[PDB]
Amino acid sequence: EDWDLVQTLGEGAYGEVQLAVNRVTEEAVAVKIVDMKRNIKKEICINKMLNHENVVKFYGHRREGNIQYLFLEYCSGGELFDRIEPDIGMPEPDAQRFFHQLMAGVVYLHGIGITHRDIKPENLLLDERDNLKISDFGLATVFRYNNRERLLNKMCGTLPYVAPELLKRREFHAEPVDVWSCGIVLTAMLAGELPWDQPSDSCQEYSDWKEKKTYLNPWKKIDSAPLALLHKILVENPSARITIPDIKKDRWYNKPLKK
Ligand SMILES: Nc1ncnc2n[nH]cc12
Repeated sequence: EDWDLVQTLGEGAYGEVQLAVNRVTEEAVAVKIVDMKRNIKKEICINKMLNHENVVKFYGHRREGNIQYLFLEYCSGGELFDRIEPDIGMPEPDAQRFFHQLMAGVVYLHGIGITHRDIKPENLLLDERDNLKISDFGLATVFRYNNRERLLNKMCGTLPYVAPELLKRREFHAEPVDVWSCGIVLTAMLAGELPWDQPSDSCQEYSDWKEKKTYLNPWKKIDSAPLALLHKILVENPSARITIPDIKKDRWYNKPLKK
């Protein structure tokens, strides 16, 4: 019934997220704190559509004044971001497990017609068993409803992760952006650096990639199998881009790596 607020979790633009601990049951939860006067509805009513074990569980919302209280899953292992050591990344079996559950979640969401629009290691939280959870549907929206897709036109996300067509086109399909950002997480995961600042013609590193100069700083660190899969994801024409069911068929993905 009453929730002690133990320590901060992430001081976001919205306000802050805090660890919260139940005085009787000792169960720990996280309370994102939206002071509307210093959008938050859609994020709430999206949260009521969600129920999966690779997505932050949503509990309820105390409506005190304008200080909206978002009662969400505690992820005690924090951010996939803090398990990528710079310029090296992590062990290739650890990458695969995390990319498996990224795919479990994106499939699950895409299944119900919602797109996250901001997949990046900062938005993948890990529980006590390092089990990955997709977090913060603040920029997430409906793109399929009554089994009719709606095209996106609003630009958003985080540049280095964002898909090329979110910058050259006026309308674009929600799922291939999501296919593109998860591959930038694959690449972070395996190299420990991001390939380019933004997927642009004006950007040297993305020009190289499209020219297939794969003897250059992040790709050289990536094994031929996962790099074969990244050549399929980070395709510039989102119509030829590998779709999630094809990702599920790929050689690397189905390779036995971890006990
Ligand atoms: N930043 C955060 N740290 C831990 N658990 C969380 N859940 N939702 C956001 C979180």
